[PDB]
Amino acid sequence: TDFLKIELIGRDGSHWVLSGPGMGQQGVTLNPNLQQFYDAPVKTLYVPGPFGEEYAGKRVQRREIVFSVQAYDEDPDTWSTVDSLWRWAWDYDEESELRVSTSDGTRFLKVRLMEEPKPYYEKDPHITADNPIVMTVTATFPYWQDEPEELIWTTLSTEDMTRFPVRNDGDVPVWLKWTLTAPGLWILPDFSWGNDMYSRGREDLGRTVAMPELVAGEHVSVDSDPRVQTLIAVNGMPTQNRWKGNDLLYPLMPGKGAEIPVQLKNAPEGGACKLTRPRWYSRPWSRPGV
Amino acid sequence: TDFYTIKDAQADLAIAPLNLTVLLAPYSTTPATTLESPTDGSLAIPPGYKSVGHFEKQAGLTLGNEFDSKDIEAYGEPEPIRTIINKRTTTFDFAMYQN
Repeated sequence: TDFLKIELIGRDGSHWVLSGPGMGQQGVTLNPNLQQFYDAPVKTLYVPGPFGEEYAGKRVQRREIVFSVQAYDEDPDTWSTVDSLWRWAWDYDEESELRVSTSDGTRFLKVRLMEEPKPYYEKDPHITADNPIVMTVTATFPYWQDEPEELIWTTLSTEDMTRFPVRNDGDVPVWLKWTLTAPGLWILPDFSWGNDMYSRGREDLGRTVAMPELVAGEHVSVDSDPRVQTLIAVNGMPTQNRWKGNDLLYPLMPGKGAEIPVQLKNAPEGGACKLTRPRWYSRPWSRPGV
Repeated sequence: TDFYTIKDAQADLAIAPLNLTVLLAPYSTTPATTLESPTDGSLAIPPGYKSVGHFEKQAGLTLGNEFDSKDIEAYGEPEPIRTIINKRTTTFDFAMYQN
């Protein structure tokens, strides 16, 4: 259909249109009955309670997408070429992109081979030259993503302050990334947005955390993502060591957004701040919500 | 070669069972190896075989051959390479009149 277009960018940069307009131009089409593709798998926890069990929170699970493709051509030699190219477009160590484009834009999922593919029919595939490949791919990050929004603020003043416009249009919280130049003392927002995950949802409404003073050449990446360390110095210095049990704790909650303040002081040569905000969605397509 | 010579069809080889009869014998009777008399090539029925008399004309006698077959197909071939006839069942039926 023209309302939905599914593409794959392989690990080698190959482009395949598996469904939608232009499907099968590269020889590979998408078969029906694809599972764990739309909604992010979330499991809920329950503890015993007075009336049965009480809700105790949710945990999102990694995606296990099991789907199938047809590799087809009129001649067995070119079918073999197409089948080899399709196999080359995948790996276990490194991930390939899977884009879904609809009237709500284009959202992609990074997927890798969970196990070896199951190709061909019961007989040798050169007879039909049109064979199915069963793919069991996995998404370690189960959220459908868009291109992250990047903002740059550079200044030549010793002391300066700016407001970054930030907004979470997705249905899941996102974690902000900062890239701060050195030297200088940076103060970054860590607003809770009403999140009671530390019982300080409104006490931390305007929370700002002051990063440690940076020496020359100590450019820092400050990622609030729990997967990675918060402070990473580009030169290998232990910048987190001089930070005294303080941290970025709060993601950008869905439906929330404001002009978050970033302050720079004691910067003899000015400074540059880069803000990266991810755009995570639980579905390949969804209308905006607020 | 012309078509008639290639065909080389003979009508005399068409045999019509103008008068048919069925003879049954107990299992202890020595089986009939042939019905041709060794001395003069006449019709010789072994002792112990007794006719069932008249039977229906419209029904006739029907001989049924039933084949049980299995298809052997190879991995590198689309059609079955061979067929095996596991067994061949023979039956015959007719409608006897006499009591």
